[PDB]
Amino acid sequence: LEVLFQGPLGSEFMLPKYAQVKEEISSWINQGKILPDQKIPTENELMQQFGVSRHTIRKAIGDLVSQGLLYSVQGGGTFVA
Amino acid sequence: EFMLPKYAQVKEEISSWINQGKILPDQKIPTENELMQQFGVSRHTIRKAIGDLVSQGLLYSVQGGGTFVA
DNA sequence: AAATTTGTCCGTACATTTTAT
DNA sequence: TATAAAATGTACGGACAAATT
Ligand SMILES: [Ca+2]
Repeated sequence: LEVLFQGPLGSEFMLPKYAQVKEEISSWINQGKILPDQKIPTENELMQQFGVSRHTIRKAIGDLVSQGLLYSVQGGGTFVA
Repeated sequence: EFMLPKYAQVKEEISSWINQGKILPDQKIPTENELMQQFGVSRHTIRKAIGDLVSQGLLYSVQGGGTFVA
């Protein structure tokens, strides 16, 4: 289970949920907790572990894919690039 | 096939508008609601199309302002 | 100040592709 | 070899929030 700082907005520190998810996943990649061509957790698992909607998870992941950090295979999973 | 998902057809048409110079840089494209009406699709589909085009650098958005050709 | 417009977040349903039985 | 289950993709709907007009 990973935590969301969840501070509304206006203070300098707050990020939308999808951005906090992106940061955590990017962090796994950067710290080498996941290696290229290895599968990250499924969308359902990420939903449970982060406590957010499938939409939010897909937004984070989609951003990361368009960044080049990840790639997805329909029906297979999502992997570090 | 010839088939493309709806968000991709929307992307093609907006890109087409920009490529043919029908809208110049820093000019505003139609609103999300006008696009939903014109294409006959959901706000979600429109936002997917636009978001893809923003991420590839063809467009930029301003919350409360509109979406513009880059 | 009100209305408009984009941003975030959530829910459902079904299709498509891969993976497990 | 064939079926089911699992996992991602598309599409849709709603409610509020934030920023501009
Ligand atoms: Ca406005």
